[PDB]
Amino acid sequence: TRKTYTLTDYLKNTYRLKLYSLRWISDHEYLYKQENNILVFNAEYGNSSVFLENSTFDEFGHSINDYSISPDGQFILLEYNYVKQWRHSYTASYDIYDLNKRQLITEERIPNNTQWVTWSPVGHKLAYVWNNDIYVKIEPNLPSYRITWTGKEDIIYNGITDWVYEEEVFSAYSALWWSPNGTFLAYAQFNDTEVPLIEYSFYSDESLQYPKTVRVPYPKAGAVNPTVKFFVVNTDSLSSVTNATSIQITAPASMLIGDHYLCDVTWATQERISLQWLRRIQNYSVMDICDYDESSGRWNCLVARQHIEMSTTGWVGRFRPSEPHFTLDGNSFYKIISNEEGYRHICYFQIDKKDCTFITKGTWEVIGIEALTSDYLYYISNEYKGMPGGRNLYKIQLSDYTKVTCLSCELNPERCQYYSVSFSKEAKYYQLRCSGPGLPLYTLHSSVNDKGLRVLEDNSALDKMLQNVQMPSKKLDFIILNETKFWYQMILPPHFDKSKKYPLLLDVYAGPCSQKADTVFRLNWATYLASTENIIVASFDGRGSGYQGDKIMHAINRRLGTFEVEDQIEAARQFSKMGFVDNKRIAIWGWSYGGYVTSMVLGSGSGVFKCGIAVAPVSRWEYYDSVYTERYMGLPTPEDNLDHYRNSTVMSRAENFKQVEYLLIHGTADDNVHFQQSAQISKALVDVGVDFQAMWYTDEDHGIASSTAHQHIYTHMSHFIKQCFSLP
Amino acid sequence: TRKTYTLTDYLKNTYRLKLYSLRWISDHEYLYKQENNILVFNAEYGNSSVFLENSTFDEFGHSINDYSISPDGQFILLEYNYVKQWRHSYTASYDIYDLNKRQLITEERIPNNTQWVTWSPVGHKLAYVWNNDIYVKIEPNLPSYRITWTGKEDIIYNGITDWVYEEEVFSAYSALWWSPNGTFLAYAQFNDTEVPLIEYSFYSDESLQYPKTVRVPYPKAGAVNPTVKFFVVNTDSLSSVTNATSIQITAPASMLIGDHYLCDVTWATQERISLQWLRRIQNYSVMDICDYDESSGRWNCLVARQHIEMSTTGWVGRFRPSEPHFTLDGNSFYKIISNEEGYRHICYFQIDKKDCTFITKGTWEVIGIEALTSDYLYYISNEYKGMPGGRNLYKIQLSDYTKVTCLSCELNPERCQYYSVSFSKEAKYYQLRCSGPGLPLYTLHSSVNDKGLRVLEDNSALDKMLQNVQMPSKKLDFIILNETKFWYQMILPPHFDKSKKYPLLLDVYAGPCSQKADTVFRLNWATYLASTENIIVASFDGRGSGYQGDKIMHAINRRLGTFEVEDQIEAARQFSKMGFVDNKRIAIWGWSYGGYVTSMVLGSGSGVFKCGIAVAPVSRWEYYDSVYTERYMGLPTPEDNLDHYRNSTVMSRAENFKQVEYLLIHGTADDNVHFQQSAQISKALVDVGVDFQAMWYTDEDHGIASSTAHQHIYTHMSHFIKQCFSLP
Ligand SMILES: *[C@](O)(c1nnc(C(C)(C)C)o1)[C@@H]1C[C@H](F)CN1C(=O)CNC(C)(C)CO
Ligand SMILES: *[C@](O)(c1nnc(C(C)(C)C)o1)[C@@H]1C[C@H](F)CN1C(=O)CNC(C)(C)CO
Repeated sequence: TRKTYTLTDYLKNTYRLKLYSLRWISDHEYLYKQENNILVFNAEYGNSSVFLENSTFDEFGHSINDYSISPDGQFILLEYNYVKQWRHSYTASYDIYDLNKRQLITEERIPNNTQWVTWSPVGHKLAYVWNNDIYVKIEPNLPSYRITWTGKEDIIYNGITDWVYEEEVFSAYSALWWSPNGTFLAYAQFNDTEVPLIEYSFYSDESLQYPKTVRVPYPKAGAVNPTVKFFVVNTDSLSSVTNATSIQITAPASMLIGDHYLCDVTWATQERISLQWLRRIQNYSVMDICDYDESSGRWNCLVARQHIEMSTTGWVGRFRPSEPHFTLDGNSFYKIISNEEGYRHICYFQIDKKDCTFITKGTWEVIGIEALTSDYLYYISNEYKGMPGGRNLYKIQLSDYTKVTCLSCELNPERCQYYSVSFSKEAKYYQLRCSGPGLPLYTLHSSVNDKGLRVLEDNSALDKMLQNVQMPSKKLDFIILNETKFWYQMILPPHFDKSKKYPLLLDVYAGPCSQKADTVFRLNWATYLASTENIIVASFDGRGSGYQGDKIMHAINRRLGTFEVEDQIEAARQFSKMGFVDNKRIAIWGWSYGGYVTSMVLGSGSGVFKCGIAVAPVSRWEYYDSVYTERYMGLPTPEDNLDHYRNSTVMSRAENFKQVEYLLIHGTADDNVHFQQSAQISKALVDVGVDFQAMWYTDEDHGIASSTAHQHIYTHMSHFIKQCFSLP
Repeated sequence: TRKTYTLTDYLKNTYRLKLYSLRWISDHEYLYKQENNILVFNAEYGNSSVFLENSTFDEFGHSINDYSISPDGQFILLEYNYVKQWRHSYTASYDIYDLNKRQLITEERIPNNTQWVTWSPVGHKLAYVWNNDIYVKIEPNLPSYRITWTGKEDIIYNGITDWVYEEEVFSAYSALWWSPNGTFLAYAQFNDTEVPLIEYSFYSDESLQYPKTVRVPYPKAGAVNPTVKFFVVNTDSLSSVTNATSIQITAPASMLIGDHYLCDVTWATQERISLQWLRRIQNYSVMDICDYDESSGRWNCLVARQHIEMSTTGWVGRFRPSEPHFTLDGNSFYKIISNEEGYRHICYFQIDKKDCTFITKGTWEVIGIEALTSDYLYYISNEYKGMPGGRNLYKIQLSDYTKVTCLSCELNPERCQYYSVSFSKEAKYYQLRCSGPGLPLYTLHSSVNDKGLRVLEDNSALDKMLQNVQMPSKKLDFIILNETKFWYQMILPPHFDKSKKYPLLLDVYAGPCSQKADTVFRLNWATYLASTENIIVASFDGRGSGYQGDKIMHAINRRLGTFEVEDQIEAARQFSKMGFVDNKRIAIWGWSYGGYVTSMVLGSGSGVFKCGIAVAPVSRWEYYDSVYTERYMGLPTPEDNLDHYRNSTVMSRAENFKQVEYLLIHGTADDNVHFQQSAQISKALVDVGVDFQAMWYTDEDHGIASSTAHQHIYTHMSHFIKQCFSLP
């Protein structure tokens, strides 16, 4: 009777989920765009004003990609001519509009092709990288002090990371951290010189007579890693006549003995900074706290203020040693680390005392520290109801670690179980982002007493619509293995009738510290598979997953492609027997790492899976980047972990692919997971004689995100599924 | 009740077709392998002795790829460590074995990596190329004299051709030529300095961590072509003076005005040589005839011995100007050219007279000249029975051109309609090679009387096995269009019932001067398709095809992607009318040029075809080599033929693929028809949202000939056809 959620309704967005993005400018005011017109809001009463009429640059001349208003607000950065690079980088052109004299500054502007630009944390100082060199501008109109002169495309990187640091280390192109008030501009420096390059044809338009060869400095497992350096410079003291002096802050002694990385930078006080260094063998990292010696002009870091973070069960941190959170005075910070039972809780640190006193504990973890006042530390965790897939805001009274208060748990247990937050300047007010299991709910709150000012968004619209369409249902339950529970979720169809046999598709990622089984609400391909194709889509976080302790997450240390593969199978099998699933119709697909698990599984021999799609998979580990791979796999050497590197390969299981219908997809311009990886699978599948399906995607990346290529890649996949499950 | 000719039978070569490849080493003795051991047959009697016992090179310690015995029968060149490259090029290791002292020359040895070798056509001189440089050896066991010191990788080629000459002109790697008695050594030299480079990647073996990039000098339509220079060195005068000297021969100035190519190099006497020059605009070529001047020491080419050959309807020659065959005294030659009617025939030339005289004429074409003795000239043509898809040896008397005898026609008329021959050194003997339409037959004959000596291979053994298998039949008739008849051929299933409707797969090539319709017996994929899946398989030689006159071949000059396409469709429409063709099941599939027409045909919007397959097709002409693309397309400039270039891509007919089922397949290391070509097709379909089937082939070339891939590509295609025709 009622329509179902169709693939068309997905690739098109017939049903758009409402958000509420606001940016706190003061400790009680945030900006919010509404109808291209940016308004300013008073978090208390909720009144607002037209900060910037949507018509202001009604004849700017260019399409304005994005805007950043200077800390004090006396200016508003203007981004255009945007051109995406990797996951976080891009080059764009800017323009600064003096929000006072209503003038689009013109004397001395930011060069075209600017790699990254940033205001100071206070006032209106700008900082930007162009041609790999850092430039500073005290005034929007005044020329700019070229801080560095080593910039040289693909070799030296000042203030911007390289391929590897941007992806696997700083999840950002940027690499320069202003100081609190904007006196010191710190910045990292990367020298890719002896780093091997990955090279791939790019075919551009249809007119490019000869395909171009994209060549990026990218280190693969065991390769030659990029070098790094940290410098700091006083922005207040820069001669227009002379060249800045950036004072280097060398890495420690245990860190310089071998290949290393700069894993995290954080300012403590207007004169103190803390640096965390990670060893190429990522089970050891050291945080330095450098103070500024007014006299010497240099920066000193008293080893008696040095701290160590290591691991005997695996690597350090979740994906990287967590960042610290200093007190106002800077004599102590709070930092998330794993206790002696393998969980990650919050630890209290005296900058010059060797031991840290955890303020939380239990068989749950801390997702992240979100706010630190003098009486409270607010954080997000999955403590509530013992479900690792739900997150909630809490606050612990710094003066009495037993007076914890969950500010979100009971807000609406039915609709909400997964929270995210935003705190204004001095954590005066805060917005709670409820993203599931029910439709998203955005609400603003105040710290003084945790009173719920008002509701900013409730997707009522969406809601009203979705009641005319048979949406699927979700079940988050679990299974006990070895007395340990591993969670899973199933997207069930409408009218799901347990007296029947529904084919099932296992949705897998199964990477390290991943979590595919949670409480969030989603409008995705599966919503369609479940709703229109009556296909149960599962997902399972088994040995390997995170947010549940090291015993599980580290379970795969050095053994990638083992237990997490075997555990996917297990759940399947177990599912395979629940009466409502048709064990002659069980598929499994994956993207990225999932594609890798999807592949390793289809090549397992389990005869549990009929078919399977692997998108942008990883064939073997020696083909991936160093930082990620080695973190979990170690070094590709006989003296280290070559056998498992060699054992972990998809290729060596090619012949087992004979008992499964398989589909391979990759985007020829993938800079993350090289086409080279699938390209290597298929050749192996051809030499053993297994027939299978394949499809490449010209010039698409690890995202196959271009619109047309997106609608096409799903349209192709569904067809592959329906054919496998024999659906009309 | 007998089994059919199955797909496996095709891939596994179960029904082996025999043959008899021999190499004349004299006027009465030829060499043949006969169970691993070169024998020496005597044509006059057939008796025979072991020339090279198979168990000779047993303790060699390498797998020999081929042997080359020196003209005098005094040595033998063992070739090993074979390493292919392009169509014909390849690199190897060599070793000479002194047949007489039955020993293996160990001093002054041929360099590993020799790109080319060649015995002098008399005695035992050796000239090999190694590192783009020529080297001569008067004695197998003495040092080499270097002939050229300009050799340089990917820049200057001496004695070997670059990519475009190796494929589109000479059809061979070797770019040197020995004089009749091997006193001189002529050789072309190529300079691809400013020739762009095609850059594709080669993933290698699974152990290659980083993908290699193949970069090769390749001139695409319109781009910068490689220039050429010709020289001749006297090999006998190397032992007396110092360094060697090479006398250069420069192309006539009618060529020097612009870009030009060297298309032919034919020695006429001991001191007379002909060269043929074609202009980048291949519709006008010239032939210089050059003598060796003993008093100047240089090569003199009298302009009065200059011959022009041009076409006003198209280009010159089938693919390139045909070659001459001089009479002993090198004062006159015979050469196939296009008469006044437009048919290719043997004209008679007096080196210093500009008008030649045809010695054959009519509405058929002489295929090639096979031998020229003092009394007769021998040629192959498709005259017999006015069947163009035919081939027969003919004899013409030089004293009386009215006295023509067809030496093969009536030998066995039902079994043999496609001949090919191999004359002895002076033409005293010859071997005819029946290639169909019955099973291939090889006989031997005496020239003096044209009486058949004996039978070499009659494939009786294969004929027995086949009695016990459902083989498909072949019909070769024609249809009529605009008064002109266009020949076709169908492969028909066993027990073909013209009262039934059979599904039809159109096999196509359509390239200019292509002949897909003929009387040749073959055991290929179609065999299986007709013998196992009861699918009628046809091919059509329409406008553009050759061997029927320039009025049919030159029909598409400057207009590729039109007539030959519009026609292939009509033929489908002609076939369906016949009444045993399932209009609902008609598919087309090509490869290379064919692949291009297949693709054009499905976007045609002709609603004629259901599904189709295009292996390694050309998508647009500007992505293809200049020598070939420009020969039928002109130059992609607006002053020339740009309009039709842009007006004949597959990419623009993307929206029309919606009405059919596509399947694009391409090797990723296709140096000939780059991957670039399908990657632009897919991207063009994906952009209009057209679903299709793809399948790439890691490191396969334009021949996807890898044993496993060969078996893979055909198995995968088989399935596509099956479902396309839901047989199953
Ligand atoms: C792959 O797993 C990948 N790419 N993006 C993603 C998610 C997390 C699904 C968005 O997964 C790819 C292949 C390896 F498995 C690791 N990897 C990465 O992209 C690594 N990148 C992050 C997101 C883990 C951190 O840079
Ligand atoms: C394509 O036609 C091709 N390559 N090999 C072959 C056959 C003869 C089927 C084995 O077809 C390809 C694309 C263009 F049509 C031209 N071309 C060539 O390889 C070059 N054409 C020749 C064969 C006339 C010269 O090498």
